[PDB]
Amino acid sequence: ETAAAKFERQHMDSSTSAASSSNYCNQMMKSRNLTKDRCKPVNTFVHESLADVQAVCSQKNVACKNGQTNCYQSYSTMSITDCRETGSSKYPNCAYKTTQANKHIIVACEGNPYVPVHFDASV
Ligand SMILES: *CC(=O)NCCNc1cccc2c(S(=O)(=O)O)cccc12
Ligand SMILES: [Cl-]
Ligand SMILES: [Cl-]
Ligand SMILES: [Cl-]
Repeated sequence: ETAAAKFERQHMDSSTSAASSSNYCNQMMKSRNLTKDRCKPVNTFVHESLADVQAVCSQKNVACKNGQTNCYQSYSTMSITDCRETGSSKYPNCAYKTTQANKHIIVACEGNPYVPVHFDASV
């Protein structure tokens, strides 16, 4: 999988404007194949058009939590859903807590074309 495609598969959900129910994370973590060989412990889905997320690579340049300087913060807030494993959860019965919010996203960009390859954080 290319870096751009992996980002898309793990973080884009443009078909809904916001986390539906408390079971959104259980459904999405499984359908995007993030529960396949293990339970991905934390994952954030973004509910905006791909174009709008790709446009962040030309917005505010900031440092990544890792120290690199190819991170960018979205000027505006975006609809996101944080998916986190609950203290109970254990493979292969992955269980997730769903938290819907509107925050600025931070992503790492790379390549040509220059697009998002990593979800750094939200604020
Ligand atoms: C959620 C997501 O953004 N997936 C892409 C795969 N994970 C990933 C890609 C690139 C970097 C990276 C880092 S790093 O610290 O910059 O090296 C850490 C965890 C996951 C990724
Ligand atoms: Cl690609
Ligand atoms: Cl897949
Ligand atoms: Cl994430």
